[PDB]
Amino acid sequence: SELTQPPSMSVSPGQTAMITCSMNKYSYISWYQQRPGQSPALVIYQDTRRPSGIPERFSGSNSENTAILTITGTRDLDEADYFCQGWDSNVKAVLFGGGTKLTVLGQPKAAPSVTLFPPSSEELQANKATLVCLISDFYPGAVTVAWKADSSPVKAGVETTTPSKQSNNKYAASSYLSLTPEQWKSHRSYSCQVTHEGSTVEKTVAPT
Amino acid sequence: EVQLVESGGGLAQPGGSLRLSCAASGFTFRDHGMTWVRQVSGKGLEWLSYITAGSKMSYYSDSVRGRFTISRDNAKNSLYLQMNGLTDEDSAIYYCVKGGGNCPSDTCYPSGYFGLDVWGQGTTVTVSSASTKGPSVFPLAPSGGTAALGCLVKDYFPEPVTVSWNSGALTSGVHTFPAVLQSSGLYSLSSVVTVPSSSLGTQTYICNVNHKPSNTKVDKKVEPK
Amino acid sequence: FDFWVRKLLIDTIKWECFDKWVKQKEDEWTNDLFDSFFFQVIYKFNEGEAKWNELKENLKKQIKVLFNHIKEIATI
Ligand SMILES: [Zn+2]
Ligand SMILES: [Zn+2]
Ligand SMILES: [Zn+2]
Ligand SMILES: [Zn+2]
Ligand SMILES: [Zn+2]
Ligand SMILES: [Zn+2]
Repeated sequence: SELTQPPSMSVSPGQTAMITCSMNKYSYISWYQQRPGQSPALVIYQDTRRPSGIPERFSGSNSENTAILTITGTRDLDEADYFCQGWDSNVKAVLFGGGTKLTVLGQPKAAPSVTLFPPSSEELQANKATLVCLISDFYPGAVTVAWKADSSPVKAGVETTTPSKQSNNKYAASSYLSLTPEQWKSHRSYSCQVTHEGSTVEKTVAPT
Repeated sequence: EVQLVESGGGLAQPGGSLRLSCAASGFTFRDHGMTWVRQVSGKGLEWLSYITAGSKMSYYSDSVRGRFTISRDNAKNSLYLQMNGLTDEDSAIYYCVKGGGNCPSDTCYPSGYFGLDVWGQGTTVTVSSASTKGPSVFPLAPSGGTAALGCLVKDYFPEPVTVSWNSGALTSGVHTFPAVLQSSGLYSLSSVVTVPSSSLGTQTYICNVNHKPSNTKVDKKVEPK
Repeated sequence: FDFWVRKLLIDTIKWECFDKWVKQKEDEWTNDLFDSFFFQVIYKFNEGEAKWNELKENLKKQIKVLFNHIKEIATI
């Protein structure tokens, strides 16, 4: 007794998206949309009905053991996860589908905004030092970060997040370099180098 | 209008136990069924349990059967989930959800016919052998235009922390980043806000950090220079 | 009165000694509507949701209207 969805699906803007959800025995089917960093929201219920507030592009259907969420005129803000949901009468249990990441093609390149902070003096009083490299508002979501002590690569003490999708479909990430207050004081400068779509943005701080 | 607010999340030990609560408001709590749904970060939705409006019926997933117990008190607009036997596969965001439709004579269930029509922001539960660790909050200070400045929230466990600025009265230009999980097993995040350079001498900038699991609440001031 | 429509709907499904039932209710007589009865009609009913679906399919086609389905039920 399983609701089966495609993991991912892509669509061009204004094109019609059709997410399918196949099942073994009939159930009524509700559909939920989850936008980055947010709770699910109910988008279609009773196979074909939409709650007040859901745009008329969203429509649903259920026949021959397959339900379809249909979005006509897909926009940028339709980029989300979508889950179908049914019921198993014979074990009394909710069924959820795996989910479908809907991707809308042709969004424009956005280069990252990069801010570099040096160790605070509070943190140096406690015999620690951390460099914080914050990276926001970039698309598509794949950056490389490298760190330079003066101009020498740094390999130990680097923790970088994987890119994370914000509300506006762009990405944020952060990198941290941990070092001793001795290494900090003993170099002329440290550098964050962010590579995005071939280009590198460097930012630099120095103990002075 | 309608509001589902979860609490009781936090850290637990393998085999240990937790109890989440939900305060409901905005609608007739007794008229409607209620349910918990959880979500591991970056994965699908898993339904856990559902309680009829008069508490006389209860449905469960086989994954939480005889380990979790749902309940409700209609006097206080409240829904409860008692969890025992916690494993690491139980660490997730737990949502309190309003059943769609009505509930006559304890006959409602979470059907695709009405679906689940209001979800809460959810609460994070973490099941670990590690110990609660509260963060050190450090200021990130700024150098005709604007200046970046913010707070480093360093080495804490478990998630989550929340960050605001000037008790919430500052919101424009604020990025609070997803936390890194370091190989030590602790988290760090940062929050930066871009502000006008000419405000540094005369406007105060306080970042309010709050790590509920360790009852840490820090209010740290970011001075220039 | 809400009670009688419910029992009319329950029994309209259980069928599908019947010719007596139609007359009795036929005499007794003298969208959101159906939503309100969904849980009560199909409680613990095996395969209830598909049954309720057939029922609303016929209520769709015949664009008080539950009685005509009973004459269409009695076609066979
Ligand atoms: Zn931004
Ligand atoms: Zn070096
Ligand atoms: Zn209500
Ligand atoms: Zn495990
Ligand atoms: Zn009678
Ligand atoms: Zn029929």
